[PDB]
Amino acid sequence: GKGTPSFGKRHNKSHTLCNRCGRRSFHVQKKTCSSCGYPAAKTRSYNWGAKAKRRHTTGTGRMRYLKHVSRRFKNGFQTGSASKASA
Amino acid sequence: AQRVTFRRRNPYNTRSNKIKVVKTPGGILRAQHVKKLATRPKCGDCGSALQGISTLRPRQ
Amino acid sequence: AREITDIKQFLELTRRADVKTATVKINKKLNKAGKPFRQTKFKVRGSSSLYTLVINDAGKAKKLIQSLPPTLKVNRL
Amino acid sequence: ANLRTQKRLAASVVGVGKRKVWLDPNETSEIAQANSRNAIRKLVKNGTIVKKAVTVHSKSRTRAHAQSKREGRHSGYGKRKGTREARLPSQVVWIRRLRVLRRLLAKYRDAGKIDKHLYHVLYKESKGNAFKHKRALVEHIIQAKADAQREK
Amino acid sequence: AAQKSFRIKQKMAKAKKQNRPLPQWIRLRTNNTIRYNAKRRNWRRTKMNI
RNA sequence: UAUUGGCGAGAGACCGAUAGCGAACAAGUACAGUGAUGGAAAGAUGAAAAGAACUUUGAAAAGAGAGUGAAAAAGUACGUG
RNA sequence: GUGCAGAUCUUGGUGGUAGUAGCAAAUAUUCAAAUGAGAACUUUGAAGACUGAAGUGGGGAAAGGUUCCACGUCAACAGCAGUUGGACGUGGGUUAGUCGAUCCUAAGAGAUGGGGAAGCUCCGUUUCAAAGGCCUGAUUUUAUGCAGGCCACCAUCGAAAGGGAAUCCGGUUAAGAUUCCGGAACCUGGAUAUGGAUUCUUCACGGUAACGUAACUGAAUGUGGAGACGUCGGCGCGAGCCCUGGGAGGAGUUAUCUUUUCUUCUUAACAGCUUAUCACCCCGGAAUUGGUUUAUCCGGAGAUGGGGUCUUAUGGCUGGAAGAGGCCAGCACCUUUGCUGGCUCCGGUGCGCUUGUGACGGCCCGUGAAAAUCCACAGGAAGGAAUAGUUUUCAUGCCAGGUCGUACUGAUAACCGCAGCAGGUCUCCAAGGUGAACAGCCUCUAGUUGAUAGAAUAAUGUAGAUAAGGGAAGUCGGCAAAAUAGAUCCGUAACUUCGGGAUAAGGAUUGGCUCUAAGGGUCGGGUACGAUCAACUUAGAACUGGUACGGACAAGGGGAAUCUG
Repeated sequence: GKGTPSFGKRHNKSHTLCNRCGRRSFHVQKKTCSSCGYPAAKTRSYNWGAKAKRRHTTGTGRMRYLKHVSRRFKNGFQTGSASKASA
Repeated sequence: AQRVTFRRRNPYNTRSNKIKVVKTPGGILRAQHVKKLATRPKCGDCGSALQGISTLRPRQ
Repeated sequence: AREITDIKQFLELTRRADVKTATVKINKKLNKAGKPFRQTKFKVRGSSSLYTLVINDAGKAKKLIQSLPPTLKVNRL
Repeated sequence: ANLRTQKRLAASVVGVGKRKVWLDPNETSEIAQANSRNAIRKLVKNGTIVKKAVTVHSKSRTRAHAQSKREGRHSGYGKRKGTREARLPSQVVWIRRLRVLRRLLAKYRDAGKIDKHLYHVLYKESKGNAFKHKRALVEHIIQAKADAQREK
Repeated sequence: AAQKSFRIKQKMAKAKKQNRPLPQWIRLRTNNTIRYNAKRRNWRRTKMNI
């Protein structure tokens, strides 16, 4: 009575969606996310989880700001505008 | 022999979920939800219900 | 949802400046043993309640519709 | 054709189940165009969809049988399956009888047939026994009133 | 579920719009290699897991 | 002086789609698990769609023709096979 | 990074087996027409059945996520088929002041001040903390500085079943509705105007009293009540359902019978008047003790009695409201589809069923949550009219009530089981007969008729049975089956912890029909009875039959001991 008869009682979510990573890893009763975590500003990551950093690190997402930092540096952090030329 | 349903999304027979079956002017049975009954106010000394006071639910 | 029993209290109701409308409902009923008679219902609609005046004497009904104000949007039946 | 949704709509328009609507098997082209409920309400009106009246469940063999129980039949020993307390509890029999004996005693007392001292004796013997019924109480009252008049 | 939060109804609203095939003009594009929608979901073949 | 990260360059007696990173592709994707995590397969028509007008058989897929093409022994089940 | 036949090698592909095992639980399908190229399976009709109201019915919670609904459509999926579909393609659909969330707290979770710990973080939840804002004054620069007075509670999260402001009826859709539409209400917050009330005795009068009412000022602070509560038993009452009578409609049966069989006859929320057990008040002062419950408790700490007051669960009447809904009839018509009439009436009954409720009673070394919130009382701070004020807990008037969820399934096909799996999965409603029965068996409403089919009827299976004579000889062992069984009456042993054993053991009866007897309700007696109405319970008698009768269903085998708990 521990296999397919007991499997029909599984209708209560232990984990719901996380607000930091959208993962469905947020444990409801613990009030913490098992993948990133909602408590502790420190994103959950370990060195034994070598693949786990590869899915979540920088560059894996949009990089809405870091897209332009290497180009903004290359021009030496200009301010102003280009004025005019010919043609 | 006209069977009836609840009208709200509480399907359990709790204290807040009482039902009296009433006949509508459409000629059908329909359940209506009845609030929980008011107790009488009681005396501060003897504890007996004190007369001349209407028995309402407390916000009424 | 409230019956008015005083006919002169019904007449002061029609000039209460929220009663824009009314209606006169006629019901064919019997006078408690035999023959039919005409009962009429004078329903005025106030701003928060409907007042009803039942009139069994169909003669006294005739002296009441002339007593209604000329501005009331009387809906016969 | 496919008159499945005209079967479903007509059951809701008429007010019966789907087992009690009859679609005309000769007007299947006209029913197949009735895609709305205002069009179904037309097809009920000109007789294309009818109400298919209720299957009878007559109670006449009950009412004929129930008359014979009133006349006294079918109550022999081979027709009872429950215990005597199951068919009629002895507490209910006692409740019927003791409410009778209290009611005649209260009726006799305020009518002036018996007084208050004879009542209070008869109230506690009736709560006990030896008044099996209303007859056995009345012949006791008749005797005790006549004996107290004989004692007077 | 049948009485939901908005954060759950928002995620079905998105996954409803992703329940469609390719637009068929996509396959006519220059150097287009997309042959079919390879992320199509169905409710009785793979649950969303919320 | 160090530098398996970041950014920009140059290379090689390296691997050549079961190899090389897990991933040459909408790849940390689809999918699995309550979760931590696990995690694929999948490149090649042709120089060019010129991707088969039209006829016939068939309910239709399609067939037989006809056609395009250097080649359908290249027909979106496509290099060779 | 160099040669493969092996590593139960790795990955990918492929045979024999083999058109084989099989596609056999859940009673069951058949005829015709349509459609289509094609129909065992789609649709319509007819018939036969089933679930049998602890449903195969009507709704929901969790979960799913669009499966809901329409149109088109059949390559794959529906382990046969397919014109069908929970499939494929395209769209459509979820409307709220009142239903929930939101607010409150529960078990618990958890910051802050602090204190640990190298640290990730741990403890702790009012702590060894200088913990926070309430009603008005003072401004007539003018914005809110400052002046009296109090309050000290010391985060926050935690229930879509607990607590809780308030909405019902009718109609409408392809799919929505307590959400839309028509009518009719209520609540909260807010301004507010008029009337009523009060006032020259300033803050109402009446009643002996319980207390009454259209109102009838009351801050700080304090007290109290409601929220706020177990379980079982019987009784009373109500609601709905069931049963039944007359009448007004319709439908069925009609060889013969049947004043017959079936069916419609309904009244919401809200509001006004009235309505009760309990409780209380006045008069009176009781032994010859009285009242009274089904259940034995009450009375000089004031009974019985006479007269009253209240709670308004509940019911009756009226409004809502017949104009709605229902059942019919008569005319109309390629039409949107109409139009016009009636009737919608009065009862009866109960150990009935479900449910709510009241007064009680039993039980506990078990006495069966909290908080938000609301009201009252005490207090009398304070403001108050007479040439004119006070009041907005009385009546009417005016404005607004956000956000989010709302479709559908809820399971032998929408959830979880690798799946369209005989498994698992919380709950409400709940008809008739038999019968003690929510058992089994049959039917009404509602819903299905789904599960690969056709033909034969070998062996051996699986499920169900029956056997002459004997009766456990079978077997480790009466395993399996049979026998018994309901009710009524009789009769019951050893032993016992005196409660039991005990349905001990062991016997008899049981149908149908026709009668007999007993068990009741209400009405009028000035200060012995009779009319009438309505129950199913028990006992007995005659007759009757292929000795049958708990006639199907349902339903104990029993005893004498030993070991052991």
